[PDB]
Amino acid sequence: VIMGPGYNGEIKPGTASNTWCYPTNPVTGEIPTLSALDIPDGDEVDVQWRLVH
Amino acid sequence: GYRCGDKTAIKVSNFAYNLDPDSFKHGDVTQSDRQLVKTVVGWAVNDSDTPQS
Repeated sequence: VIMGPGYNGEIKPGTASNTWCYPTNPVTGEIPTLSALDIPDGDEVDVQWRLVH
Repeated sequence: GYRCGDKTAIKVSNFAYNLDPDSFKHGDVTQSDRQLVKTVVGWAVNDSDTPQS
């Protein structure tokens, strides 16, 4: 059993009426990679302007 | 209690000692007897016929 902050978070052998649980088939939380945003060729400032607007 | 055992510590260091002249006190004053430091002797000779000063 795991105890609360008042108990200083102690983990001790025991039992309780509730229980922390974890997915048996966890999902990856990796950040998806999206399709690239293509900016037309141009001057540096123009490209930045198109990006930030 | 939470994090009991992480007791606060009070550290003393960097001691320095000034001096207060106005705090002066003295005990019994002892004065010694007069002691002869030095002596010079001489002769004043008058072989004339009148007193000389």
